Amino acid sequence: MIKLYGAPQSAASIIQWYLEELSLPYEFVNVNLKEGEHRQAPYLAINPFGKVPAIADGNFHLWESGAILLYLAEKASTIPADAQARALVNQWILFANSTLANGLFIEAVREKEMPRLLQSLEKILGRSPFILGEKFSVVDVAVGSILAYVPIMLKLNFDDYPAVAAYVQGLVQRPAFQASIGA
Amino acid sequence: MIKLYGAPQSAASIIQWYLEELSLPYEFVNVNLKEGEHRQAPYLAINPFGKVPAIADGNFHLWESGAILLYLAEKASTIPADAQARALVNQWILFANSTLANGLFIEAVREKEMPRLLQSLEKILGRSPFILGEKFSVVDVAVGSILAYVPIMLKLNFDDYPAVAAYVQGLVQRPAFQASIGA
Ligand SMILES: N[C@@H](CCC(=O)N[C@@H](CS)C(=O)NCC(=O)O)C(=O)O
Ligand SMILES: N[C@@H](CCC(=O)N[C@@H](CS)C(=O)NCC(=O)O)C(=O)O
Repeated sequence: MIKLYGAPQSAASIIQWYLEELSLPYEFVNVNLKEGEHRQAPYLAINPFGKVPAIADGNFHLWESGAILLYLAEKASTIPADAQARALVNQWILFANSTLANGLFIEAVREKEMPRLLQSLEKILGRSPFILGEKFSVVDVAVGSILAYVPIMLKLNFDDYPAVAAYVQGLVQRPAFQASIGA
Repeated sequence: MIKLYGAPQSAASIIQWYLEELSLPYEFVNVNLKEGEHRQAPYLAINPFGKVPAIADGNFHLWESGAILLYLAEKASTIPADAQARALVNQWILFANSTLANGLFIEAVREKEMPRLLQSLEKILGRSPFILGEKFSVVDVAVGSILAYVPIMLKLNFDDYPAVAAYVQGLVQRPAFQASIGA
């Protein structure tokens, strides 16, 4: 089965949420970051950059939480997808991991970036229940996790963005979220 | 042909570098950031977050430099046709856009992050000419671009990482790099 390498307060929890949404079994392998287990040869053979999360699926190893989400989304796909459909999912995973995370969590750019990012998402989320439309997808796990860590880590809220706040509340109340990030 | 929306000193030159490597024509469209053209309705209809680069491939619109690089690579038939082969390229594009760019360019984490990132890249680049092995790929455009911007922006060099220095020097001399980022 999928082996997921993680640690507390890492993006491994985001992979755990998507694994809960897909109802896929997996092995959780804790990597002791406090004792530098991630900086030693066995873990460096899984991720040469010494970061969690990572997965092993047989002899296949994969790191970067975003690429793990896209990989799990592809393996669980029923209807074959083309380059454009994968590109729109990849666009949002890249966005969650760079533009969105940086704009919310980098103190020097937050005052400028964060209101703009939330204002743009407010328009999207005010027209559809989820990022890609009516149906929840891996994009909501990627963008939603970054947004949910805003109250958790920044002590900030989404009161000025009612549609963003309702979307984040809805994500937080999903049993798959409560069994993973919410635990 | 692809319409590429860019600006000087943006990641549009990275997309242009890859289009030149693929020998693909493109229509470059400048978005005047200094005059706020990226925050106007026509550009917001291409990228609702008002960032460059973005592409239009007929009626298909796509933003995030990383997703554009992955889409162009898929379209050009340079990645094998399976979820594992795509996940490995995705891993490197996400790494370039998040882990690598943050560790090199964010001052509060550079002291701890940069030597570890460069030491791991040095080991990889000491064993093969390019990140995936013998052949140049979109991974070299994504990772190599970030590395080439280290002297260009931070005034740092790779004197202590010989394989990284030689790799960057080789990338900067490629005709497609000179026709785009080097121009
Ligand atoms: N872009 C990466 C970031 C990974 C990352 O920053 N992981 C941290 C935990 S939050 C880590 O393993 N840090 C250990 C270290 O840098 O020594 C991802 O999304 O997977
Ligand atoms: N993660 C994005 C970053 C894009 C980005 O930050 N673009 C800048 C130019 S370097 C921009 O358009 N900034 C305009 C603004 O922030 O208003 C990507 O790689 O596409």
